[PDB]
Amino acid sequence: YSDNVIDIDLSEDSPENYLLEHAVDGRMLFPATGTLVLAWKTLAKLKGVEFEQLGVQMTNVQIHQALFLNPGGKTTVSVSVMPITGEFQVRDGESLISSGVITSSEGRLLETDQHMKKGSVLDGKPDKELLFTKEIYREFLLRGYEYGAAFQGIQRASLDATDTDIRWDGRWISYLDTVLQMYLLSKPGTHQALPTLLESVTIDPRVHPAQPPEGTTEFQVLPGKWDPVLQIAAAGGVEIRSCHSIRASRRLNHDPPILEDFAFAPYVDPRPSDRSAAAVTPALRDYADACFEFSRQGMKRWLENDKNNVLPNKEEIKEALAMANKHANFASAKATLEALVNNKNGHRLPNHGLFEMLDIAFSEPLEGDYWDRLRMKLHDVRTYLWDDPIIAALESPDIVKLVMETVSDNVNQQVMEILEVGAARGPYYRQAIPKALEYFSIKDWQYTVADQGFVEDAAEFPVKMMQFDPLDPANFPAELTESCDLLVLKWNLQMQVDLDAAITEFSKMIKPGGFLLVLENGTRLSTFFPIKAIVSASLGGKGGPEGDRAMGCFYTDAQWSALFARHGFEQIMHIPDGIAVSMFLLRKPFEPSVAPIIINVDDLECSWLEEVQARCAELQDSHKDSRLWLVANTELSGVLGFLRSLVWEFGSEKLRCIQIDDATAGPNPPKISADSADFKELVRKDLAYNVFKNGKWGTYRGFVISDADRQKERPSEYVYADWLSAGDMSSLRWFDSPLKTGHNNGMLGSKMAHKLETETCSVYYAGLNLRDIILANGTIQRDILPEETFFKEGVLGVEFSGRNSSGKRVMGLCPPPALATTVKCPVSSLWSVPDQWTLEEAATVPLAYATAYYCLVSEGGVQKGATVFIHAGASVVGQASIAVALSYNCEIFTLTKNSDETALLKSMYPQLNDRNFCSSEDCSFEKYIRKETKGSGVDVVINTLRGKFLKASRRLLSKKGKFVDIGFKVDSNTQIAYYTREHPDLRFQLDALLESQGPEWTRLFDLVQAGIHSGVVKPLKRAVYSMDKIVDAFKTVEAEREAGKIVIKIRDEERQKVCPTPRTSFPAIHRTCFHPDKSHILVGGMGGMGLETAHWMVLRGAKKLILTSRYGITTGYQARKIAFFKQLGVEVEVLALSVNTRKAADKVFEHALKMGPVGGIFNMAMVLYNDDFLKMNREQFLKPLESKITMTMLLDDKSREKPVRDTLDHFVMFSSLIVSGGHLGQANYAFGSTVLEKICERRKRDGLPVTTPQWASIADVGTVATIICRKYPQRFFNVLSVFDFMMSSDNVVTISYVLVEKSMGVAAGEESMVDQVLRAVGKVLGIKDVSSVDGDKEFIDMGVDSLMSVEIKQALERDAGLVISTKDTQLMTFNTLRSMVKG
Ligand SMILES: NC(=O)C1=CN([C@@H]2O[C@H](COP(=O)(O)OP(=O)(O)OC[C@H]3O[C@@H](n4cnc5c(N)ncnc54)[C@H](OP(=O)(O)O)[C@@H]3O)[C@@H](O)[C@H]2O)C=CC1
Ligand SMILES: *P(=O)(O)OCC(C)(C)[C@@H](O)C(=O)NCCC(=O)NCCSC(C)=O
Repeated sequence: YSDNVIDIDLSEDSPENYLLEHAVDGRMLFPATGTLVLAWKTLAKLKGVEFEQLGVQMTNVQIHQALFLNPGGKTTVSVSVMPITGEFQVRDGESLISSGVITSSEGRLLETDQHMKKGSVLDGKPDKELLFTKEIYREFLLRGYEYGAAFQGIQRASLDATDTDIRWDGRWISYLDTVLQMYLLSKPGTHQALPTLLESVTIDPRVHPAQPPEGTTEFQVLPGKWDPVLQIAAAGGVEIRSCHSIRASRRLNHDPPILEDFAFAPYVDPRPSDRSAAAVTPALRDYADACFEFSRQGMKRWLENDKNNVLPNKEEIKEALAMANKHANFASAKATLEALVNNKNGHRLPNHGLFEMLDIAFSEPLEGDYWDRLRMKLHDVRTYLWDDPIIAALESPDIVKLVMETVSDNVNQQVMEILEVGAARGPYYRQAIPKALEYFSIKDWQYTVADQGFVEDAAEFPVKMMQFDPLDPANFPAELTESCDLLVLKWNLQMQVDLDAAITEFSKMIKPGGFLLVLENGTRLSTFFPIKAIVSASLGGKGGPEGDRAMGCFYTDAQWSALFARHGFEQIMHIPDGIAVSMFLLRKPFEPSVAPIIINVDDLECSWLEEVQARCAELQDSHKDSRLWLVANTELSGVLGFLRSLVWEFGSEKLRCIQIDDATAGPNPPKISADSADFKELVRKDLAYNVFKNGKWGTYRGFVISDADRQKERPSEYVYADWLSAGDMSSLRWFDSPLKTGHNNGMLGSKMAHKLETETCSVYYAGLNLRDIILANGTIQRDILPEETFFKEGVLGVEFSGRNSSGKRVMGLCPPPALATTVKCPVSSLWSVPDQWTLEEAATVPLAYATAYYCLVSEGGVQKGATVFIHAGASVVGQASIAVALSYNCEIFTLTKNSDETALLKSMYPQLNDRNFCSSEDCSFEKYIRKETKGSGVDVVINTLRGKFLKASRRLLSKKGKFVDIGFKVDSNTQIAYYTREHPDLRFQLDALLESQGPEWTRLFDLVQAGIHSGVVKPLKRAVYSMDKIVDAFKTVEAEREAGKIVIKIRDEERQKVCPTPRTSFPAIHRTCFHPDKSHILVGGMGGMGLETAHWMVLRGAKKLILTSRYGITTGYQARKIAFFKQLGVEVEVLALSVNTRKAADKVFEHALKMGPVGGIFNMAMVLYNDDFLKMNREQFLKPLESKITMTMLLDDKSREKPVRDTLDHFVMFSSLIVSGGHLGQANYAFGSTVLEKICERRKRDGLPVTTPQWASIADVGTVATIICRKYPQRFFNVLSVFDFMMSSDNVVTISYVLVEKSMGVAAGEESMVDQVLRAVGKVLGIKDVSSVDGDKEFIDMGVDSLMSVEIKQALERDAGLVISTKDTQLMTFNTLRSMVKG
């Protein structure tokens, strides 16, 4: 000698550790079939039998939450099976994780006879007609389902996935999941579907084979079958009937990718159009002038009002006015600058810092204790100068990265040593680290700050503090000699009395081949002086041959150059920010002792491989002064990426580059040839990469693209409303609409059967219904809508009012998205606006009355004089129902929230009296309605309320009475009724009718048309919201705080009645779309990236694909996907040829033009031979070069002639990060990739479309099928998210790579529970740094969805003792979050 507390041991060697091998987007969930084996093992205990000798049949199994497993942890769950009836729970405390009805039995329970099949039907088939375990679980991985070797049961399957071979290893949770995978494998797609309701599961172990013999290694495989007629996935002694799932937002396993623009930047004196030029916008120029005037007059007032003579450096102050007037009221100065500050015209500098401290240094009363007193006030607002547009113009992320990386390319060590002497006055770590150094992956860095004392602001940075006087040479610690590769001198070499002595000592600290970074004032030297004399104590700087220091510290920019040049310093970069400070990157000259060796690389046929190979072999045998110079005087040449890869195996101490771009070379092309003039200048600087482009020497650098630029809005003619993140109403934006191509996305599958006639109408007003709010806020997934909308771009908006193609005014309902600026409305759904309604009023009529007629006349069959009960009389559907019922001469009973709604309805309908209204707050209407109707009941009920109001409404139904239920938020039991066909689902019927537009719709169309003519259909009261307030409008609909219709105003109605709509553009976010009438060539599109991106193009509009591969279809994965595209309605064609000759190119474009005009050319072909450079012969060096040189050039040629030039829209050439960072062994691949990018850059020069993605590592599909160069591989769904941005952008080459960290690895100190949960809860929301976000912003404002709310609530229980409700996690901030744990 409740009913079962079951514990799952997730330990190192526990038998249930395999449950960790079942994840979904990194998170580890408890399988949906684990609640069946838990109820089946609890009924067996209840019946006193072994669980493997009991035959059960679970029905209507539901899953309400998801247990979140955890490595090395114990999770408990309580099952409870009701003895007689058979109702079971899997409760996990007070929260339900699953439910259903388990009912054991003895007779036969299995419906399908698969339990008798013995052998496998997938025998003797070719390998191209079969899917193996590698290919089956590549498809699941793409959708987020990550299964380990334990859950990888399906060992083989057919192309249609009907027949499979399932491994039987004796683990039932694993086995059942491998049978549920059959249902998953039968619904190809790209979204992540989470099972929620298994209608009928039948497990019969009596017919199942026995447990495998102990120690077995060759587990037997049972045949499996999928039955689409009945939706039964049967295998062995298991049968899972109809299952249902819900789309779930895919979560990013890693941190967001780092997008960059691989662009050329000049070294010295960049022009305003160059990327290394200081970002001095006209507004900043005005501020610089504005601050100059305020400083100057404040300088003069200082002189006059200093009657106490308590102003130090007064002689220096006087000199400032002398220079200020030479290089040229106080209240007006404040007025002008204050106007600049207080203005909010969009053109607004990030902050106005220099003025504020100048004001603080001028507004201070001139009394005793001035010098020391004011020193403290400004030292308190020192940050204002540091973060100030005027100063942060030579420290913009572009320039800082250029300095740090260009130094890194030339430093021939593994650790980059930096030294910022004088980090207390002018800090550079706060800019160098977050903007340039944190992105380093191939090279390590070691920052070291130094000043007189402790640098307080450097406490939080990964720098090393050092104590030594910076402004006193001859005492600099001798241990600093040859200690740094880079020496930063931000506002330091101006405060040393003898700068001639200053750098002489500094030049000894730099390593041989090191650099000096110098940032000093060089212009408008009277602007920053008011706040310099009063800080600096010994303002006694001595002059020199270059002149006399301005005031006593500064040297003019042209005189800084003279000093360094005189002392033997080569200017590497001299970016002369023209407003104030100027930059100087200097390196000591290199004097070679052996003649450098130049080798021409121009040839694209690699006729130079042998010469380069021999010299490269002689590198590590010569002087330290021997250098190999690979040169090239052509735009098309892969020297820049080729050298990067050679350095990865030979070191950067002997390899140099020179490339001259002929197209952009200036009037005087550099004549680099052995003993030349220009060449000798390069040898002295000794820069690893020298590129002559746009007329100046420079280098290629990856400039970061801010996260805000990915959502930058640009004008677009056709736009539509969608959500950036599902389930968020605050994420609604306007995207580019596919209607710019003429057609509408989603013409695949069912939508291809109904060939409706459509009219292209220009939307003027769009009405918002409660159907849109229910979809936007995540209350209902987009899968509940008719299946014709599955592939549509959006699902928001149905009704509208605008002008058809002829200029006539119209209104009507169309399949979504009608919340756009152009719609293709079927001609059978278009009414005409009578010439008395404004288009604003017509936007309120169509759906409200179409639903009202459907409910009353079409579904309830209302008759004259019948009684009707309408819920929510104040709603737009409710107001329409009252109007229609009144026209039918009925007795109306309505529910109103408050008295204001009653007042509105009585005024709107004078017929209604107070007797016809009730209260929606409590269920007292049932008594009143039954009494007032004398017990006969109501003939029709239009029901929207739920719970006890729904039951009460049904009980008022007459003997014939009809119940029309149009509520959206149905209960789980009600939803199962819809699935079971027990009840009809009428809440998405207007949507269903509009897709078909059959006899049932035409009845409503005629009804509403007659209603308009007879005066019953009248416009409703409305509130108009501008397009940009779309988010605000949606919230107002959801709140239901006031009665009325909400219509978004797209355009302005013209005074005429038949007039063309003017062409105008709307701000919108990018959304790439492909013309369905054009043919897209995907060269090498049968690979891993090509097949999964071709799917992406199909969803976005493409319907004519030509996939070319060297061999054609050769595997079961390729044959299955091609079959999927063709079934959808795509006109695919696989060509088994290689485009390496003109004839092959002609063939490809003969087939392409046969399908239709060419509208896209992609090249994802790749053959890679990895080996050591010195062990490559020519035949092996040009292996990758065929697909990346011999292919792109031929494709480029055909994309320049007619008719391809005019019709072509996209020209994508996939590249690799090897061109930007280099890699070991793939020297040939680097040469091929670099030439490919130089071809793409040429196209951009001629104005042709071009896009060159540069990926680092792609996870789900590709050659990876983990951490390379400290770079994580991207999930493919994220690749296509940034790929979309790449196409809709102006740059040519974009770099996308995911960084493991910026040092997190081996770095942490969390301890208190009050912080342990924060990182967990912060991680759940996808916030890498919890403290970064606001401590008062509600979680729903961040976009807290469900599953993400479930995890937070479950995480609190698992991590602490808190038990909260999901209703609070969406209104429960970070500050209140931290309070609960402590309590
Ligand atoms: N880790 C990654 O996945 C990365 C990918 N990239 C780029 O992505 C692109 C594709 O990646 P992936 O798809 O994984 O490469 P795969 O090797 O996965 O597939 C490459 C495809 O190229 C096709 N191909 C090769 N040569 C030719 C040719 N001469 N004519 C026609 N087709 C050809 C092959 O078809 P067959 O097999 O029939 O010859 C093969 O299916 C490549 O260009 C690569 O540079 C960039 C960075 C990293
Ligand atoms: P919101 O949309 O309210 O979230 C509802 C959720 C939590 C998703 C719930 O309805 C649900 O279905 N939870 C997940 C069920 C589950 O256990 N799935 C995992 C096993 S199946 C597998 C392939 O993931």
